[PDB]
Order: sequence, then structure tokens, then C-alpha cells
Amino acid sequence: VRMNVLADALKSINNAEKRGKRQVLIRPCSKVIVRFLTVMMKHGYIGEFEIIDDHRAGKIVVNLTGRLNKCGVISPRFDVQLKDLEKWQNNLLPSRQFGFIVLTTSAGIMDHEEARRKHTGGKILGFFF
Amino acid sequence: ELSRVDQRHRASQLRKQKKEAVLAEKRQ
Amino acid sequence: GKCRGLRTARKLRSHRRDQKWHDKQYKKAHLGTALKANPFGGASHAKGIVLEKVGVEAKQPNSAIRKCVRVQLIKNGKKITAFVPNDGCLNFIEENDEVLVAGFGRKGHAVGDIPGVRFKVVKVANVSLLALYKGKKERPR
Amino acid sequence: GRMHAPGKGLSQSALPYRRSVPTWLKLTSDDVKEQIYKLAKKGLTPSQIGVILRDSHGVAQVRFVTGNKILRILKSKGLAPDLPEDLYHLIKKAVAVRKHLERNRKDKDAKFRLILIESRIHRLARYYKTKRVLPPNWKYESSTASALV
RNA sequence: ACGGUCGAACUUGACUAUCUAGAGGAAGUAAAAGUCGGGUUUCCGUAGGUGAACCUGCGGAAGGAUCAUUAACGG
RNA sequence: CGGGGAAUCAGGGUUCGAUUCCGGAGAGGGAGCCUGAGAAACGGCUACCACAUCCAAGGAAGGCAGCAGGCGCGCAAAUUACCCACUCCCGACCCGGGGAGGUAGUGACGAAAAAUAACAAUACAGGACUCUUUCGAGGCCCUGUAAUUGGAAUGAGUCCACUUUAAAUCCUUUAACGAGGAUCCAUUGGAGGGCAAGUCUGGUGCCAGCAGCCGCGGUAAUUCCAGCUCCAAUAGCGUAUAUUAAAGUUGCUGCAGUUAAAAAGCUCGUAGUUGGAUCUCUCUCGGCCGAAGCGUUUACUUUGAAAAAAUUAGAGUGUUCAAAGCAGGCCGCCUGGAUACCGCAGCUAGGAAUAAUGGAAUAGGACCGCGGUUCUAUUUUGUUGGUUUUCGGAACUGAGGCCAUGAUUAAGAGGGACGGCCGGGGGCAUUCGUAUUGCGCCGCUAGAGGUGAAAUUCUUGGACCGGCGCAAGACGGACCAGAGCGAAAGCAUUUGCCAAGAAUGUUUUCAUUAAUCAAGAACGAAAGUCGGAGGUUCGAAGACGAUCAGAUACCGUCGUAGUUCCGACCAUAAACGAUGCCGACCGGCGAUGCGGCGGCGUUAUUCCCAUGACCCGCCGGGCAGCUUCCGGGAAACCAAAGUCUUUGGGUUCCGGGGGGAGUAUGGUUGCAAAGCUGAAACUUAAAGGAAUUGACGGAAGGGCACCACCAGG
Repeated sequence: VRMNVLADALKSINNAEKRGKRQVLIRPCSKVIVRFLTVMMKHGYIGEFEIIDDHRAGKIVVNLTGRLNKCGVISPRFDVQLKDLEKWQNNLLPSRQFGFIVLTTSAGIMDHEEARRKHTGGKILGFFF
Repeated sequence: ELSRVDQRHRASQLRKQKKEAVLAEKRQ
Repeated sequence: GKCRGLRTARKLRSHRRDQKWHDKQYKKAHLGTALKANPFGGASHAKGIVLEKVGVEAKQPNSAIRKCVRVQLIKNGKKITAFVPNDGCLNFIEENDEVLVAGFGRKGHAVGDIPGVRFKVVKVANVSLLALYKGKKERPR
Repeated sequence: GRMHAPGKGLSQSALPYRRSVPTWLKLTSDDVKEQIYKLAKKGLTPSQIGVILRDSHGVAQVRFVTGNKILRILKSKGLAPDLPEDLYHLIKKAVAVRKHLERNRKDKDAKFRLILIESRIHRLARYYKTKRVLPPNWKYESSTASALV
């Protein structure tokens, strides 16, 4: 059945970004997906998105800009300590110049640079470049 | 052979045979 | 597909060791049967007493006769065949001579033109075959 | 995708976004409750009560009008059945298939479908024991199956 | 010295396991140039035919080279 | 023996740790003890067991896995030396003792530094600067050959002495001697490719031999044995073996399962694993603060304290450099002897996203006050004996007020309902069709059968044939389609009954009840085995008949088990899509089956209304097809075998070069046949998968020739 809806959302937006489309419909909508899309938007990788509100689990329509090469999710959500984050960003990111391991800490869902800044460790969610 | 005590017993028997042969040769 | 949960560690390690048993190198190293069937018993060199000289026919596409020596090892009593390497070195080996024997290099596999021989003669009567071949030492008897 | 069949059906209900009561419905919550009570005294399952209320009385969703669902109204008043709806239906189906099997020994298809029915019964029994709906010592038996229905 | 405790070990049968002599039996190897002398496409599972192959009975596959025709049908 | 640790290594990891530090164990094997604070002690005792010494034949004495040493064992490992001077330990003790430890000897285990010579002039030789149209002319360096010369510095060694040291040795320091190439002389492997460097010369002739692998050698050997030359590393270089990286060939990172090795025949199902949204700090005691509770508990993350040293990373420091060491530096002083890491598990204080878990739905639920019953207050009834001091605290309870009083919704998750259908889905009974075989009767005839030909066989006691019936078991053709149903194997005459099922439709109900699934359980083509019945056709075996240098497979006639039904067994197929199941996204098209929706019209001889059949679109689930440079792949091909080095959606099974071999053995099931699980020794440099050309066809068509034929000379 359907598990880990963030994987479905990232796979859908990656498939549509590879196809050259301008908008993606992803369903269902959860709060972690919204935070991931917000993190990508603050770095200017996707753009504006709308949360279509059903009384069920909602839907999202995101707008695409061709700035995204690969958006990916890491399953299972491994425990990333702060000392071990360098190995993770050596494995997943394509270069030291760009790319983002999204990870959730008790301070919120953020990037690896913000996790370095705030001295907190968390669980890994994704990467995008 | 298995059964560690039996393997060590085999080794002890071979030891005793070689020791008997050597001691018989050195008495001459 | 692989199980990629968080609590699936024992499944992964059990599967890895069970499929580790399906390797050839791992099974030859760890089963303890090829170690007991090895005449040397996991040793670099062995020392034996010469029983006979054998002319082993070469494998078909090369037509020659290899001068090997059938010896009986001291420490376990096994009969093995060792190839005497160079030309004229067979005349240094005599029957009922003490020989130091090592393998060829393929770790239990028959090497090259000689069928069924894993070993080669290194020393004859406590002097090497190379020193006798080069005329550097004399052998006692 | 069905759990015992290889079919993948999509047929289901689709509520609109409006949870509010329609304007043309001049029925208060207590009148709907009394209709549910008299249907229960007539003797019906909650699904059949909902079907009668939808088809005849025009009540689309009872929990949108009354604010409570049918089984909770029956349980709060005290007219809910001892064993639940779907469990009773599955046990009755098992009883009918078992009676057919004692009639006809050579029916292999009936035996296989009976095994599937009892698998469903055991799954529902485990779920209802987890939620403390059924007592923990409750057990389905093949011999004690028709007496419960 | 009696009794008790801990208790090495000794003797007797059973289950074994190991070391080590063996009459004989069946073989093979080196030495005898000694004596006599056509069919099948490729298979699978079972059963029979002298064990196997192989062939056949039954049930299965293609992992085997689709040419020609095909609009009326109402009075 | 276990750790500290070691080797290798991007990251993950893999392997080793007998061995000097810590802890444990044991003194040939077990056992029992004495003394002592401490021993089940063995350089203490007592036994038995196994070895063994002196013998005067009665007896006595044993314990090197302590230091040297010896035997034996092996591929494999040092002196029967000197000292208690440094380090500490013991004792009645500044004084004695220590095979602890130090010092030398053996030592190419391994690690560090580092000789095997350099320069000047001449003779050639290049590369450059200046002048010349150029040739050339020079003073600018460089290189070796020097079958050329020439002195200068040396350490190896010989060896006074000093120094080192318990006494010595070595190192360091210094007298004297000590270098011309026939010396004070550098080796170990190789020269076809991998892999650097000869198509040199002689000998051999598939011999001797070389070769890790491919391969070389059968008279020109780039590969053998040698000479010369050349190449690599260098006081070191080979070979064998274990192990590590290469190996993304064990894959967590990070492999694979259409055709190359591989997905269980199919479905259920416990354990395991994974699991959809959704919810934004305070009342008392003491000095604005300290105590008391925290807050449902966690997992996660961060900080703090603990985690022996030695090893590792690393700070400082000219051990002459370095490996090392913890020293040292300045004219009595000044300093150092850091720091980091030390998984996991246990402590500790913050964070509250993520992932579990709970808190009120028989309301014996929170918060307030109004009361009862029982147990109790350790002080205020100056000293009291008291029946009562009062007050205050705990547990069971009666009503009341108060809470916006208390249930997130209804997944393009699932279960269950209700509806009209739909299907060769299943079980039971029933009905019909023909063919074949056999029998009875009638008719007319000498042939019928079978083959490439024949032959066996039947047959005027009348075969075959034609006609009328009867019976027996069998089989459900044509309709029958890339159509349908079923979990799969499978399912096709009519009717009735029985219990199921998908899909569709719902503004029904439950509210996570789910997905994949070791153990376990049902079904499971054909063939086969037990007990019964029946045998129409067919038919393995078998019998004949044909056919042959050698036929013993093909062919023809007959025919046993079986093929059929009933009840028990077996669980096997190319049980195939040679392609696990669930879920998401990425192109298009119009045919078909079922269901639903919207419709001009034709039809039931124009139908009076709905209803069935067609026709046109739409939606949902399916069996399929076509098209496409979405992208994949070794490719053929594939809308999945795609969304893969831009590698992580959940989860089951399963592969690791070909054979041995699905074999032996063991276990288990079966009456048996056999099914399931399942090696090793050994053997081998390959085996395979996809495509690409076409010698050669015993493949076929045409054309030509009196060096081919025909009719002839």
C-alpha cells in the first residue's frame, strides 16, 4: 500500500521536472511535505505552490522552474548526529557548492547548513540539486 | 574425527607411538 | 527488493552470513574440509621422503614429459607428487632422500602443463635445488 | 485492491465539501434520533437504517445533522447489538457456507472460500479484541458458530 | 578402630570413537603386436521397455518460417 | 583465553590479536589438605593414574607451560655467559638476596639513517650567445667514450689511547698506516603480451625444457640452454603459504533474478518487518529567588562527568638527520613532560520537529463549594489521674453548581451492508445429440482391411456395404473469438436446486481494522499406487507380419495395465509472461467484455407508455492490440525489463564460473514410486547470452562451351 507520502510527492515532482512540465499535482498533502516544499522554495528551487483543501487529506499543486535536477528522499529516516553529517553530505550531495540534505531536528525541518549553524542533529529526510 | 577429547586422544596415541619408536631407536 | 526498515538488522546479517556460505572462497576457507583434505595441512612447506621418480605426460596441446617425484610426507603420512623444476635437477633427487617441498602458486590447483600435481621441489638433502643447479653447493648422501 | 481478491475496485462514496445541513431539510436532531430509535425497535442494522433515512426521509448524513453517528446513538441509548455488524455478517456467511459443505463434500471452491471467510472473521476478532470491543476470552469456533447468529 | 563427608581411581557389561596387525575376496595399472573375431524440430513431467541414454503411451510448452479471403445481407 | 590493540582501507567495511599492560586459568591428570591475613599453593604436603631416577632387592627420592641447555616434534625460532651498577621487590634490614630486571653473545622478524667514489685539463660530441646572404668564426655550458692523464678528500679496515661500563663490548673523539680501476671488484629477477627492456649470435629440434595466465619448442625459437646487450628494485631481491585492497565477484552504503546462474504451481496465514492525513509549568515552606511536584513515558539530538596506561592523531623540542626519546634552553636561573579520540550500555541537564504511547463515551470524567461514616490530632485545656480539650490529616459516600462539559474525518486504504446485473467459476440431480462398438432381422454380392508396395487379419457358415431397431460406455464438435470466469491447476448439451464471487452504483455503516509474510494450512494437469464398479474408442508393455553388409527405432494387425466413475494416496510439469506481491508518477489512440451516465434517430410489421436490439459520446475495472527518439538495457527488445553512480516507497523468496550433482549421507513424508532438505573429495580455463558477415550447401534456379553431349566424320 501507500507508505511514506513524502517519497510519493518527491517522486512525482521529480518525474514531472524531468518531463519538462510546469506544474505538479501531488496527493495526499501532509505537513512534512509542506515544510519540505517551503525549504526548497526558500532556496528558489521550485516556486509558489497552492494547498487545495479537501476535508480529506488535501492536495498540493506546485509550480516548476527548471532549476531542479534531482529531488530525493532518504528512507528510512536514519539518526544523523552532527559529527556524521559530513559523511552524509559527501555521499548524497553532488558537490560542496550546492545540494541539500533536508533534516528534521527539535528546532524544526531545515537544511544541513542550518543544522550546522544551530548545532543540532536530527533525522534525515531528503536532498535536492 | 570430531569430539575434541577424542581428537586429543588420537594425537596423544600418535605421540606415544612416535615416542616409543624414537626411544627404541636411541637405545641401540 | 531489500528490506530497508530500521529494525531489520538481524534479518540483513542472517541473510548476509547465509549467502556468505554460498561463496566458493569463503566455503573453502571456513568449512574446515579443504583444510583437512590439504596434504600440507595449511603449511607453507613440507618435508618428505622420496618414494619414486615419475615421468608425467604433459597435457595434450604440449607434448613433453615432466620429471616429477612421488614422495611420502613425514608429519601426516600422505603421498604426493612434486614437480622437479629445472633440467637435470631430477638427477640430484634420489630414492629415500629427504626433500623440502612447496606448492606452485595457485593454492591447491594443478598449474599449467602438469596434470594432477600441486607441488614443486625446493630443497634436496638440506641444500636447495637452485644452488645445486648453479653449482654453488654440493649435496651430501 | 481487495484483500482476498485480485480485483482493484474504485467504487465508493464521495461526500461533498459541505458538512452543513441543507436548507430544505426541516428535521431536527431529536426527530432524526427518534426515527433511528423506532427503526432499531423494528430491528435493523445501522447501515440499513442509514439507507432508509437517505432514500425515504432525505437525511443525507446523520452525523452532519445530529452530530453523532448511528452506532454511537444506539449505544448511548442502549440498543446496539452485542456483536458488531460486519462480524455478525461474516459469521453468518461462514455458517451458510459450512452448512453447504456438510451438504456437499466435494465442493472444493466452497472449502477455499470458507477458509477465506474464517480468515476475515479471525482478523475482525483480533481487531475487536485489541480495541476492547469484544472480551479477550471470546473465541470463534466452527462448532459454536450458528448459535451465536 | 567405628561411622560420616569430599573423593582420585579400580572391576564388570552397553553405547561408541581412535590407534594398530592381518588370512582372504573383488579390482585396476606396467610388462604379452601372444589366441579368436543409418535415424533424429527442440524439449518438460511421469510410466513401461534389461540400470542409464534412447524409444513409446499420456498431459503439457515454443525456447517453431502466417500465405489468400473477409464494406451487400435488402423487396 | 578476553580486552587495550594490529594489518589493510576514500566512506562503509574485512581479517588478526599465543606474545612484554590489565583481568582469568594451570603447573604431567584429577582429588584432598597443613600452615598462614591471604593457597585448595605444587621451586609445600598426602594419594591414586601415567611416565621415571638410585639401588646392596630391604627401601628412598620425583615434577623446567621459571633462566640457560638437551631430546623429540616439525616449514618454523638464540648463550648450559656477566651483574646485582640502573628499575624495583623481600627481610629483624642504610649493610644481605633476587636467571625479577639490566648487560653482552646469536639474530637479513621488522623498522631508521646510509658507502660502492667526485673534480680539473685535453680529443671528439651536441645544445645555445655574438658576428656573418649562407658556409662558417669564437670564450658559453653540457654529455659520456676516455683501450688519456693528473693529484685532493675519504670511510670501510689495521689499530695507541681517551671515553662508555659493576667490569667490559659497541657508538662517539682522536695518534699512525690505509683508493686507480686485472681494485677495498653488488646483487636478485627478467627482456612475446599483461609489464620496462633484443625480431642479436650459437646449440637443441613437441626432445630437453619455459610458462602465475594467454601461450613458446615438431630446422629462421622475439619465450628453452648459453654469450653479448638491455630493463626493474637495490644491500637487497625471489619463491611458497595465510590474510587484506582490487571484489559494485557477498552489495548497509552498493550487486543481481525476459533471453547469460536465478521468482516458490497457487492462495491463506501466526512470528518478524513496514504502516494515510490530523492536535500552536505551577501551588505551598524559607532568603524578586532557593527548596516540592514536575511534564504520560520513551526512542532522537545537544551539552556536561566518567571512561588506567601503552598504541593512534597531534603540540613543543636540531636524538648530527631520521625511525625514536621526553627532553632540554640561557649564563645559578628559565622552562616542559599538552591536547584530541576513547563505540554501544549505564549517569546528567536543555531542545520537542520526527516515530510509538496514553489521558472523559457502562461517565464509579475534571474544578469548586454543601454535608455524612470510619481511622486519626502528638499540641492551646499553668502541675495533674481523667469522660471530653479544641484543631487538623487520610479512606468509603449523598445530592448541587460549573466545563462552548467530553467522540479530529470518512483516505482515488480496507472490511461490511444495500441494488440491478454478469460469467465455459464450483457441487448435486436431470435432459438431449451424434459417432463408434456389439447384437437381431432384411437386401445384393466376392471381396473387405491396410501400405510407398506389401504382408498379418476377416470372409460365400456369408465379411465389407445399404436399411430397420436394440444396448453399452464415451465424448459435449461446428457456434468458439487473442471473448469470459476462476487463487492456480483449469472450466463449453438442456433444466432445477444449493452456497459463493469480481465489477459497477451509493451524500450506507465500521473507523486503520492494513501490505508482504519464516512456522503452519487448503487446492493442485498428466502419469503412477491402493480398495470397489465398469470396459466404447484409444493404448504403453506384449504378440505376430513386413523390411536388411550389421537392425534389434520407423510401418501394418491384434491387444494387457491404463484411458471412465467412486473412495483413499503422491504434490510433480516448458505447473511460462522462461518476467514476485502491494502502492505512486511519466506519451498517445480506438476496438472489445461487464456496469453506470447522457442522448437526436431506426426497430419489436409505423408498437398506445416504459422496456430489449442497434447508433453516438463519457466514466470505472478488465482481456488485448497499435503507435512513439519518455527513458532504459549486452542487446533482441521493454510504456515497463522506465522514474539506477542524480544509486534508499514497503516487503517475501532466491543466485555467486562450468562440472561432480540435485549425487552420497543424514533427517522427514509416502504402501511403493519417489517428494522435501542437501554436501565434500576431485576436475576444469573456460561454459554461456545477444546480435554481425557469409567459405560451404549433399539448397534451388538461370546462362555458356564439339578442350560437353546429342546426330554424325
